Amino acid sequence: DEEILEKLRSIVSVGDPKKKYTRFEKIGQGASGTVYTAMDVATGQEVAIRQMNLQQQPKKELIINEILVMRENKNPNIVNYLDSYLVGDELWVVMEYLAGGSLTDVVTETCMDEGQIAAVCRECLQALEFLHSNQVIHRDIKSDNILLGMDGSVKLTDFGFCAQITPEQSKRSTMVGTPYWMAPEVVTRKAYGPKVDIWSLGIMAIEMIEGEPPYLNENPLRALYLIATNGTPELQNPEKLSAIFRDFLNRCLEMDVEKRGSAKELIQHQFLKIAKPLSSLTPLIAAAKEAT
Ligand SMILES: Nc1ncnc2c1ncn2[C@@H]1O[C@H](COP(=O)(O)OP(=O)(O)OP(=O)(O)O)[C@@H](O)[C@H]1O
Ligand SMILES: [Mg+2]
Ligand SMILES: [Mg+2]
Repeated sequence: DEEILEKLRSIVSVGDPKKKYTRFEKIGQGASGTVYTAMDVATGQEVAIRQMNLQQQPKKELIINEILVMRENKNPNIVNYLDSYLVGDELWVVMEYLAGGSLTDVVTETCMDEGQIAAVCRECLQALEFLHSNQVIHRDIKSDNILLGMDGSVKLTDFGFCAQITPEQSKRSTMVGTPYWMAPEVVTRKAYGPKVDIWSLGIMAIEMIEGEPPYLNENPLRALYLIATNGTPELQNPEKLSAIFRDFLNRCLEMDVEKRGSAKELIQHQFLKIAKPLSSLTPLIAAAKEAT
């Protein structure tokens, strides 16, 4: 851990961020550290700062991996990592603040139309194609990790579970996902590849249609058995959906990994071309924020 802390020291900016940020507002406090909203004293930019007590953190190497991945994989559809600091045992990670809450807020509080869903799926797919082409699998894709700007900007967060693969080693085994969003091969096979993120996107699309992933009310172990054996989840009112959307869903939620679309393939899908401007999400985001 002397080694790990020293590695962290080389990554972070020097000194105390306490001078550099003002008006901290706690917006989270659980497990992964404390998250605050705050203002960059210099720029006026509003930021989100996660604070972690390192001696409490079980697996520090994952946090190191998270920061390195964020630093070197900047993208308009990924929440911007701005800076980090280490003050004794206290690690600070500073992110851009997304004032629009999360996709979960939206899908639980409002009712998205197909044009709005196509826009969100597109932005998510842009992040995934980029990540997968840089040999990064996110592994925990879910509506909670999709953060929104008031302008309808869609951005991926939470790189604590990501895998850095190779063209040589395309496959991973570690169990890191969230059960309801997990692709079947995660539990039915010894290993899995980047297309687990595509399946998770499929389940998010279902969240946007129906308000929840399949099996949400089941215990996660029961759910996992259902995912593993039932395969392609069933829809409540399939006939209410456009043919193009249904096709898109089917490509994401193929049981046969080889048959499931890759990010690069799905980017070309015609469902995405019905996308409304991202700005159309603003009213839902505003309503969700209020209700929330
Ligand atoms: N960059 C950010 N901008 C705006 N809000 C954020 C940002 N990062 C995190 N949050 C919000 O702060 C809260 C705490 O986030 P946290 O890191 O605990 O993730 P989480 O979604 O709570 O995951 P967990 O299941 O680990 O609690 C969440 O409501 C999250 O949406
Ligand atoms: Mg999360
Ligand atoms: Mg998170």
